[PDB]
Amino acid sequence: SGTWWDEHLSEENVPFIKQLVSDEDKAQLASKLCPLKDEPWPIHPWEPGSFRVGLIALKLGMMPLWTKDGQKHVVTLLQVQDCHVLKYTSKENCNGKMATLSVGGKTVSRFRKATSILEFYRELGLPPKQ
Amino acid sequence: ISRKWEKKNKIVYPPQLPGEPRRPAEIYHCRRQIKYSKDKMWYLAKLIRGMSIDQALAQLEFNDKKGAKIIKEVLLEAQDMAVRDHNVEFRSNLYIAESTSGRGQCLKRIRYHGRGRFGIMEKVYCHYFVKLVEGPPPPPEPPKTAVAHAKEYIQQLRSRTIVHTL
Amino acid sequence: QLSPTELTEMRNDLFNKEKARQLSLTPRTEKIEVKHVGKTDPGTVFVMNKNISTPYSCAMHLSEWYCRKSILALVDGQPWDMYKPLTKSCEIKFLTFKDCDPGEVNKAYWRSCAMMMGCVIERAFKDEYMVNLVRAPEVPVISGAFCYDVVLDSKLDEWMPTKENLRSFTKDAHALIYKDLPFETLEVEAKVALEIFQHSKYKVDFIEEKASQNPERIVKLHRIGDFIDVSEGPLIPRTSICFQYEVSAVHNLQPTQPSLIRRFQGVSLPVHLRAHFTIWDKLLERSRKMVTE
Amino acid sequence: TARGTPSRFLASVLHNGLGRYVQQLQRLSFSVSRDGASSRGAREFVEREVIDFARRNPGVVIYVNSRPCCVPRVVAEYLNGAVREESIHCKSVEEISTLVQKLADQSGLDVIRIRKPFHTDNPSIQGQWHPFTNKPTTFRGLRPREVQ
Amino acid sequence: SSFSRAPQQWATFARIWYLLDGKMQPPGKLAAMASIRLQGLHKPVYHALSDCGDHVVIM
Amino acid sequence: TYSPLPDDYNCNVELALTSDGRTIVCYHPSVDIPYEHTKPIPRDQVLKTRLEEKVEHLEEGPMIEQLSKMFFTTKHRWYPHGRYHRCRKNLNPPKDR
Amino acid sequence: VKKGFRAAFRFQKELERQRLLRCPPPPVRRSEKPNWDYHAEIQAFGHRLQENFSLDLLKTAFVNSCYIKSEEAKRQQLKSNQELSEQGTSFSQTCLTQFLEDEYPDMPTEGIKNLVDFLTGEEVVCHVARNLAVEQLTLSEEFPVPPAVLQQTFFAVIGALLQSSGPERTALFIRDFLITQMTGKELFEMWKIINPMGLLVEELKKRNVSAPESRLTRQSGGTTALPLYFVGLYCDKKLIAEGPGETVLVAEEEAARVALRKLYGFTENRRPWNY
Repeated sequence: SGTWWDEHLSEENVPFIKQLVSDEDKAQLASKLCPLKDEPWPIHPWEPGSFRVGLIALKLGMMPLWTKDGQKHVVTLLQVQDCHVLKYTSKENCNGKMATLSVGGKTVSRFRKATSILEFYRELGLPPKQ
Repeated sequence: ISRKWEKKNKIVYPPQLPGEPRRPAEIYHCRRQIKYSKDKMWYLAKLIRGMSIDQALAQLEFNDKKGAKIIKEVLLEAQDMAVRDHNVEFRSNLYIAESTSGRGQCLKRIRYHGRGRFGIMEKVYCHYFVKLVEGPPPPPEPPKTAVAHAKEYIQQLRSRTIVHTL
Repeated sequence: QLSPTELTEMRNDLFNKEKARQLSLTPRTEKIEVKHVGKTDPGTVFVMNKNISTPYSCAMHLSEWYCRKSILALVDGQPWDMYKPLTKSCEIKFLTFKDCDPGEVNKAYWRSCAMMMGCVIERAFKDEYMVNLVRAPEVPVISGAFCYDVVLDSKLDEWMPTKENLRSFTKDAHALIYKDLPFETLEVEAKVALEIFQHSKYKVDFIEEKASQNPERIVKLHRIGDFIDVSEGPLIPRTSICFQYEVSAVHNLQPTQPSLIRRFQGVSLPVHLRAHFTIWDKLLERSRKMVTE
Repeated sequence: TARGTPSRFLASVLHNGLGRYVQQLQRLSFSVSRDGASSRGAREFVEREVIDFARRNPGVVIYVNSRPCCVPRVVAEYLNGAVREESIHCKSVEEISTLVQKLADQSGLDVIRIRKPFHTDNPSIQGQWHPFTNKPTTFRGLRPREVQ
Repeated sequence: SSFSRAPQQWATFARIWYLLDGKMQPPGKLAAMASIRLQGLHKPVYHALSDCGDHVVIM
Repeated sequence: TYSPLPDDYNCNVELALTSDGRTIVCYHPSVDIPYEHTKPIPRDQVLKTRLEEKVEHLEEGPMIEQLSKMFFTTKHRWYPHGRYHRCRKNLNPPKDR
Repeated sequence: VKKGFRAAFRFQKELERQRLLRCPPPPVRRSEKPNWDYHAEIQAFGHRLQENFSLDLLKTAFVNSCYIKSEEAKRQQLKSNQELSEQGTSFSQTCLTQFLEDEYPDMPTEGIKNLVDFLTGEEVVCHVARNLAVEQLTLSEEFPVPPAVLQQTFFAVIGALLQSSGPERTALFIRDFLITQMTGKELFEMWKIINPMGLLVEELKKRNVSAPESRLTRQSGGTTALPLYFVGLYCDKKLIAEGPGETVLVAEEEAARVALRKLYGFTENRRPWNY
């Protein structure tokens, strides 16, 4: 029989569980805010022919913007909600000529993610990304 | 027409020796001349094949078909005759072994088309047959494993012979 | 000294001979009347067989839903095992996990899970070392974990189990759950329980105190397969009721002398009340925390 | 048709003819009628040829049943439990003699398609071919391009 | 050979892993001998329904 | 010093003709595998050595591709067959030697 | 309604044979089957076996004790098999052991005994009796005849032949109707063993041969799921056996069996039996 997270929960226990998981997620973001103080990987200078990582942003909207010759350009606002580099794959491991980096975006519900997903993010110490 | 399902219910067996398995009870029931299509009734019967009696009753109670209601009535009266006449101990200890729908006696009516054209409508009827067997429902057949697939491949390879020679 | 195998089949033989003795004490069939007085299907009369029939047999008369959801039975207001034979013409009432007051069902569940963990420990530690089972403390549900007290070897007086060892305990418990054994019950004489558990002084003391608290010196024994234990009360029908099971932690008790008593703590949840992954992890952490009685 | 009929391999009953030959015909039952024009040939056969056949085959029991019937028949029972019912309706005495002799020389095995018109139990004497027949060995059994 | 029936059958119908080299060889000749070995036409026990092919490793 | 075929894989074959020239006599004793040509034969402290019984259930695609990689076949051998072919199959085949 | 009778009669016969194929009758003995005459069947049994049986001895060889017990029971509502059965069984053991150890002098007593028990076993003797129609002439209680009853009846027939014709003639009979069963089979198909390597090292020790060494003569695959191993058993750097297998251990076991075969004289290319 199918079950969801709050099926066998009482009226007293539903807001407690919600508050508890919200506080845990905010605590995990607060823990992950200091990578350089924690332990950086070797930071290398930019060499020509290199390729850096991108990000995942939420498309927020559109806005006018005028340039100094008095010309209008319409811009798109993309909001970086929470980007997190989550996994690194070496050139030998991946079937490709270049290494890969996985980046995760918008924070979603552990109750609505799958189990292997939840174990992966539990090992990473981050809430799941959309 | 033929009523061998009812005669199957009226079949009798010799008395049992005290040292052999208990021969679980079999109950045959049918409803004839149901104003419903045998194909749709087949869909309902193929739904309730191999289920427990209570599982079948739940599924038919929350299905949305006239055939589902009719089959639910037939299943209830088959359970009643089971533990009223055939010495079934518990009314929940039954499962559906056979469940199928057959064609009934239909009627030919005219369907008026355009021009002077016409068609023949068929007032379709159907039968429903059910067989209830005492005992827990049999376990579903487990899916074939990779070990079993490798085993059958090796058995073919070891069953190979040198053909068209001595 | 008897090997673990041979103490196992002698206990099984004694249990089987006592059960056969009770069944021979009730040789002829006798009809008792059971008045189902539950809120649902009210005023239903069964005419059960005396000392053969079960509340599971009554539930099987009623419907499959009552079999799958009924965890305990109230026989004249007392908690009754689902596979325990009925003796007297009484009134019955089936208790599930999702009632208004499931406290007795909870107590039976937590006692069953403790006895399963004790079986796992006893058949998990090695032949060259020595295992003895003290008791399962009647710990409340609110604490978060089931406790079994085990006296281990002086060679392992310094030894602490690791995470893979705890996961091996959990895998053995899940193997028991998959094997799906019924919880067989026997109301037995204190003498008979004494020769069953004669090679365990702690079991002798426990049997003696249960015989002291009741007037007729009748104690309760329960069996899943080959493991036999003395219980504080009624149990759930089958190990397959348990869905989420984990042997969380192992601790030492404070008095190391005269002997080292190790409290094994685990946490479990039935199929009808299965929790999510995150909620289950939080329950795991609380079960890993210390539980004191 | 081979695909539409059963099949079998060449065989004997009990390794027949190895030590000694055992006639596989065991019983012949002749249903013949006294008054049947269809049974006239079998009447002549019972009159003249069945005595000599019974003398030539002492291992076969021959029953003759003279009863009112329209189709005279012969039922040949063979030692491996085989039964062959054949109509001798409107056959002359020499046709019946040919048929009864043919039944005597049959075995009880089915007259179906016989695959492989020979059957040996020891097909090879020098050893059946495996790939490593006619392949030379190598110093220390080395595989190709083994670095040792 | 005096083998038992199952080991004898296994020995007869087992597969062989042949090795073949390129290195200035014509691919058509390579392909002809590789095709014979892949079909199993080099075996006297060959039949098209007997699945008597062998592995060929061309480098 | 002449041999029609190399004499080191199956048998030492010697051909001969009888004095009348009417029949050909072949002598072929088997060759034996040399010893030097052979190869020598190939060769938790506190709990049980618990038997490592995991059987992961692969869905049909991964299971068939694993079987195909194992046995060097295609997927079509491993995909199932219908009831028509399953009941057409002869379950008591004839058996010679 | 079409006129006529022939088509309707033919369809009646068609319906009868279809009903028989749908609901088969229980098996009934050839005695209760219609055409039957016991004395004629006994005489034809002797004549088709080409043996000069004694008639009373053959009838007493076919009469069993269970048939005796059933027929007094029917009387309330003579000589049994036992002496003839024991004579035939004892002569079968002695004579078969004599043929086997004269044709194969190198088998030890355990192997000769196991071959004799295979030839006088239940399956072989019941197969021979069924295809010689001892069952049709057997007077017993139940049909089909139980295999112990059929084996006892067959050996009673052997004892009757021994009493009537003589040891050489019934030796020829045993030679035919049992060595023909031994014909197409393998030594370890008839005599089951457990540890061929242990038997081989015991034989080599008792005939003063150094212990065999297993070596990998030939190998194909090895990492795949269908490997091929030829393991050779060597003694004093000299090959005595070779065997194939899918794994190394089963190849070594097969090589041990081949060594036992060669040492015992049961090789596939051995000299066939002289008839």
